[PDB]
Amino acid sequence: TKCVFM
Amino acid sequence: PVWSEPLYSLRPEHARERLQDDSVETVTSIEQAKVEEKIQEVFSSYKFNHLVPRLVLQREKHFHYLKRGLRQLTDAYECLDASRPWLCYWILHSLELLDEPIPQIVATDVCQFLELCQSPDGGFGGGPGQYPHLAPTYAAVNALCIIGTEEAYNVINREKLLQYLYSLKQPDGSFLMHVGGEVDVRSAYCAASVASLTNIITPDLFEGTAEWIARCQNWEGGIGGVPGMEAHGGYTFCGLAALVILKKERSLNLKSLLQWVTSRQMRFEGGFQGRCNKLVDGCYSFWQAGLLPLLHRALHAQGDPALSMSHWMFHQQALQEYILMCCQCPAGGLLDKPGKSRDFYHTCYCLSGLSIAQHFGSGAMLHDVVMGVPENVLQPTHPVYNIGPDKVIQATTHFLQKPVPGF
Amino acid sequence: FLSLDSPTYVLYRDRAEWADIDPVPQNDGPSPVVQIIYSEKFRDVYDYFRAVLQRDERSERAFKLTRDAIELNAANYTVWHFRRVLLRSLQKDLQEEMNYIIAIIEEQPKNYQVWHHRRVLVEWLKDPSQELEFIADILNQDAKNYHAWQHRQWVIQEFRLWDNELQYVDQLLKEDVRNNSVWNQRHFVISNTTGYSDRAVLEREVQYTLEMIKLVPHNESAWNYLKGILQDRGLSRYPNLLNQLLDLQPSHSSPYLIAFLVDIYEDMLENQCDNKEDILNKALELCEILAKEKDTIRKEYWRYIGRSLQSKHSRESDIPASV
Ligand SMILES: CC(C)=CCC/C(C)=C/CC/C(C)=C/CONC(=O)CP(=O)(O)O
Ligand SMILES: [Zn+2]
Repeated sequence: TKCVFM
Repeated sequence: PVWSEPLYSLRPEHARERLQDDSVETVTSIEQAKVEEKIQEVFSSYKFNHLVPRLVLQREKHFHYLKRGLRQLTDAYECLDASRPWLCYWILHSLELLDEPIPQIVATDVCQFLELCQSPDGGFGGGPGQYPHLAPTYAAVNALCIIGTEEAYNVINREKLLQYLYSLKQPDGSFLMHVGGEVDVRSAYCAASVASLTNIITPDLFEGTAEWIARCQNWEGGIGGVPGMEAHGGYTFCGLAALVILKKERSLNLKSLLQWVTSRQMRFEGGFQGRCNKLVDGCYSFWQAGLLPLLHRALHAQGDPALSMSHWMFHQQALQEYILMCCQCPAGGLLDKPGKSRDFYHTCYCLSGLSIAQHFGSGAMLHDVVMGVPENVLQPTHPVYNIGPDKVIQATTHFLQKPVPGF
Repeated sequence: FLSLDSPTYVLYRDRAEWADIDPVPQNDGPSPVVQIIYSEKFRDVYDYFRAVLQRDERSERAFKLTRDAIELNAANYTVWHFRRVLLRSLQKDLQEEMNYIIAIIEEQPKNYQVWHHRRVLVEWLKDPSQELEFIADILNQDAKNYHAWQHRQWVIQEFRLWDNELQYVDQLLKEDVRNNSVWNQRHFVISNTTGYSDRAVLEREVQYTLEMIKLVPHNESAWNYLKGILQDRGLSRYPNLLNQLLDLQPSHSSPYLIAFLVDIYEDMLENQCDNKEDILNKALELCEILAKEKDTIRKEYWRYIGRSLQSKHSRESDIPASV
């Protein structure tokens, strides 16, 4: 999983 | 004493910090419980293995991971094909934190690459040929400032950059993220950051921006993406940092903000969650904990006399324990939590957070807390820009020689 | 036509109908940094996307190509922009496009571009008829999806669709009373409809929250909501609150209840209450219990609160240095 920031 | 455990997370009393679900199970409690069980295993590992705990920041491993990534990435990074300046920033900053020098071959190549990402109309895109966007623009500027050479600084086309910011500015004080794009608090921060560093802030550029940001603070005390939304650490950091740049922190209810952020630190895990009732995550070691240095400076500027002179208003020790014991990948790189795969974003933020937790600085007063081996100490980071304080000073000073575009 | 995942999918460089166009390789420079070793499929689609974007070819084939570019990297905002240019120039059916965006969001719901695109479509069509139900479906899979909740607030506000939201909030709170996104939505609905000044509404809300606190005393959301809706007017403005919280101390204690008591004391002290001193000491006593026993993770905060209260409410606080 990844953290979205844009 | 001999029976005394120096690590906060391993003390017997610590087990009392486990979740109490009141025998009412919901998706939230079940998820929280799963994380706590996994974290408990990590904590108890030394004990069940009959070894003395030694908290070591795997520098050599992190350096290898970063050094290579700065040059080439696997297709695992295809999802970040529109965020390459971020990859430059996360990597360069992690290296700076680890006190690794940036070879001039590297620095020049990063500069040329960022020039290619720069739009003819101002701002930087996610890669060559992509339309400009405030997030990649913020990252590009930060990366060039970390390099901090005359070449790096000269890459930024200031007149166009200013024109770009104006083209995104809204009547209500907010900014679009890019032409035809969305609006949220990240844009206010991205714009304030790049505009302050490059000295392009005109009298009216941020008209209404502070007020718009203040409307994002909600009943929780924190700040949401847009007015009405749930408070979140990512957006709260953006909101407060932007206000700090604009010297308008006072527009917020700082007391409710401070109460909200301090409550985001997980009693058991020691790290921070992004919003109430969600899970702990290593990147919030920066977004959330980074608010404390900002709050300290703001409250102190109001002459708050009760402010500590040696610590931030969070458990610095527990955060460091969480990061060092739970967020390091053996192969290099850092992560969200045990079970998650490493990535450059979490590598940048877990380290930025570790640095903040290790260094307290209120003007003349200075006090460090370095958990584990002393080699674990990182270089300090500026709580507003998340780049070295020296790079910030260096950049602003250089850009103050130039006049604000237009005059 | 040809899905990015069909077993018979073919690279664009091997497609006859694309023979006239020369792909445009990515310009990374002489010696690249953060260079991504893209797969064949990825690089092929993007080389062709670069070609059409550069020529500004506003065609049907270019349109179909953006769908593939998007599936390969839905975060590519440049592709989304070009797709919207094509939707207008080619006069494409926007409901067909709505069907497409709902499918994409279903598969990648934590992306900024997909939600912004859906919003533009709704704005263009001036039709919110499918929104609340669509969002409800996404929220049924992740009840805390931030973009989903944000889009939901936008739709509700812009189209004045307030009528059934509190009912929706009640339903989700029943499923997971610990869902902070739902408590935030609850506040959003109420503040934009009846407001909290209406004494009947405020009363109802507090009864409800205290009731939830009794069922799950450790759920921090209910505690934050209660403080959230009362703190602006002043916690001391509600004298019965204190007495009633104390009544939960036995079988419903939590560091949350203790913290609330300190907040009530803090405000009482701020509004010159009776027994100034008795109150201050009660507060400092709790701040210490919290910092040293019941909420040590926040020891630095609690020490600071204790120090602030001391700094401005001790009997000595208004006394000149000479006395
Ligand atoms: C300058 C920039 C670009 C700062 C970004 C700050 C962040 C990280 C903002 C968060 C944006 C966001 C999508 C929040 C909600 O979605 N995130 C999650 O669901 C993760 P969690 O469960 O931890 O909230
Ligand atoms: Zn994260």
